[PDB]
Amino acid sequence: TKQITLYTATFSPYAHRVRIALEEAGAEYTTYDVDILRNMPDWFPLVNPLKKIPAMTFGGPEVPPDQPSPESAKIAESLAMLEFIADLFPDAKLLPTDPVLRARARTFMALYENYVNGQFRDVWFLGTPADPLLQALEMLQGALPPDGGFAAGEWSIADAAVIPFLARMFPYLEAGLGLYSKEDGVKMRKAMASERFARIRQYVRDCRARPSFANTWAGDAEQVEAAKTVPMLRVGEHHHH
Amino acid sequence: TKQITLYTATFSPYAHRVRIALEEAGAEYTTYDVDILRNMPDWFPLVNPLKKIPAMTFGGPEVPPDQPSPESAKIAESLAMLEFIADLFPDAKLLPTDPVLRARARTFMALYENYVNGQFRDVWFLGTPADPLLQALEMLQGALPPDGGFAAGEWSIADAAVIPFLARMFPYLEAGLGLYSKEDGVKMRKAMASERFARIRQYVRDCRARPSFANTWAGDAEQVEAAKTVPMLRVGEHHHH
Ligand SMILES: N[C@@H](CCC(=O)N[C@@H](CSc1ccc([N+](=O)[O-])cc1[N+](=O)[O-])C(=O)NCC(=O)O)C(=O)O
Ligand SMILES: N[C@@H](CCC(=O)N[C@@H](CSc1ccc([N+](=O)[O-])cc1[N+](=O)[O-])C(=O)NCC(=O)O)C(=O)O
Ligand SMILES: [Ca+2]
Repeated sequence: TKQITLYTATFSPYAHRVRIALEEAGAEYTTYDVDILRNMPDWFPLVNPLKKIPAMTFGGPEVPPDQPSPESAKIAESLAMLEFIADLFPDAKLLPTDPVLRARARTFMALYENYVNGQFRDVWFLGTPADPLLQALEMLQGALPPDGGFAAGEWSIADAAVIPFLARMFPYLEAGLGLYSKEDGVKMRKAMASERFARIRQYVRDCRARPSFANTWAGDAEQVEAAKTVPMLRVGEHHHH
Repeated sequence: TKQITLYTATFSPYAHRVRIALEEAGAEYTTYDVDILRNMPDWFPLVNPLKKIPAMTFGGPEVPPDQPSPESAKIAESLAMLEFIADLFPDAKLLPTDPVLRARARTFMALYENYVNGQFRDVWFLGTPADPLLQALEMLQGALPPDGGFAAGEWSIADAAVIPFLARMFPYLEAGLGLYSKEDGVKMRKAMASERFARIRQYVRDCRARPSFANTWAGDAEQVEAAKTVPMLRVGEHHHH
C-alpha cells in the first residue's frame, strides 16, 4: 500500500530500468522528472544525497514529490531498486523461484554492469575504441539462452537492467550521437547488423515488444532528442585512435 | 544435497566474498585454488569462460575439482554467488526479510561496486591520487548506521561483499604494497586512523571478529605475501604525482 515515487528523466537508461520493473510489477507509483544535469532542485539531496537519478522514496505520508517527507525510506541505486520491487511484489514473479535460474539473472546483471556498461559509457562519453564494447556485447549475448527467451528464461529484472542501454544503442548510432569516431560508428552499425549479433537483436526486439517497454519509451526519435540535451554528449566532438 | 565447489585464490577479495558467505550459511562446500594469474589450468574455461575467479560449480556428480562435470551449473560473478547462497540457505538469514532493510543491503553493495571499488583499483594498481578514494570511503561510511551494526543492521551478504576489500587496505598500506607513493600511503594511513574514519574502523573490526572472517583469512602477514605474488600490484614499484 505504501507510496512509491520514482525521480526520473526521459534520457536516463538507469531510471528507465526502474520504470520497466514497476510496470512489470503492476505497481501503483508516481514519477517525477528532475533536471539533474542543468538545474538540480535544492530539495533533491533530501531524496538522494548522491544527487543522482533515479531516486526512490517509499512510504511516509502522501506528499508532492518536490516536498519530500523525512519519513519516507530513501532508496538509491537502480539495481537495488530492481531487487526491491521484486521483493515488494512477489506475486508478479519478477525473479524466478528456482535458485539456479535466479542466479542466471543475477549473473547477467553483473556481466552487464561489470563488463558492458563501462564500455558503453567510455565509447559514448569519451570516444574510446569500439572493439572492446563489441567484444563485451558478444560475451553478454553468449549468456542468453540460445533458442530464445530472456536472460533467465522467463522475463526477470535482469532484462529490466539491460534493455534501457541496448535499446538506446541502435537509435543513438543511427543519429550519430556519441564522441566516438566516424570509423567506429560505421564499425558498430555494421557489427550490430551482422549475423554475429543476431541473438542480441532478437533479445532487444523481445524486450521492446513488451508493454513495460512501450509504456516507458518516448519513441526512438524522442529519446534521441532527450539524449541531445545531455551536456557530456557534446555535439561536434569526436575522439580518434 | 547438491555439491558446491568454489574456485578461489588466497589473495583475491572477490573470492573471499564468497567464502565468507558460505561460512555464514553453514554450507558444505569445497574450495580449490587456481593459479589464475600465472598458470591457468587449460580446463578452467569450462567452469568460467571469462577465466576469472571466483568460479562456482553447483550440483552434478561429485568429481575432483580439476575434472569439472558438464552436468554442474556454472555460476560466475561474486555478487551473483552471494545472492545465490542467500537463496539456497533461507534459514541462515543472510539477507533481512524486511524489503526496505533488504534494499539497504543491495544499495550498500551497489555503492561499493559503483563508487569505491574503482577508486581502490585506481589507487592500488595505477597509483592515482588517494583523495578521491578517501572521499568515496567517507561516502560509504555515511551509509552505515552511525550508532553501530552492519550495513543493513544485522549481518548480511552486503558485509561479505565489502569486508574483503576494506580488510586488505590496512595491511597492504602498512606493507607499502600498491602503486601509490609513500606520501599518499602515509596520507591514507593517517586518514584511516583519524576520527574522520572511526565508524568504518568499527565496521572493519566488527566484520573481522566474526568466525566467517577468521576462518577465511590467512592472517595479515600471510595475505600480504599472497598479494605480493600479484603481477599487477608490481611489488617494489610506486608512481609519484
Ligand atoms: N549507479 C547508479 C548510476 C546513476 C547515474 O549515474 N545517474 C545519473 C544519470 S546522468 C549520467 C550518468 C552517467 C554518465 N557517465 O558518463 O557515466 C553520464 C551522465 N550524464 O548525464 O552525462 C546522474 O544522475 N548523474 C548526476 C550526477 O552525478 O551529478 C544507478 O545504478 O542508479
Ligand atoms: N566481477 C567479478 C570480478 C572477478 C575478478 O576480477 N577476478 C580476478 C581477480 S585478479 C584481479 C582482479 C581485478 C584487477 N583489477 O585491475 O582491478 C586485477 C586483478 N589482478 O589479478 O591483477 C581474475 O580472476 N582475473 C583474471 C582474468 O581477468 O583473466 C566478480 O565479482 O567475481
Ligand atoms: Ca552460451
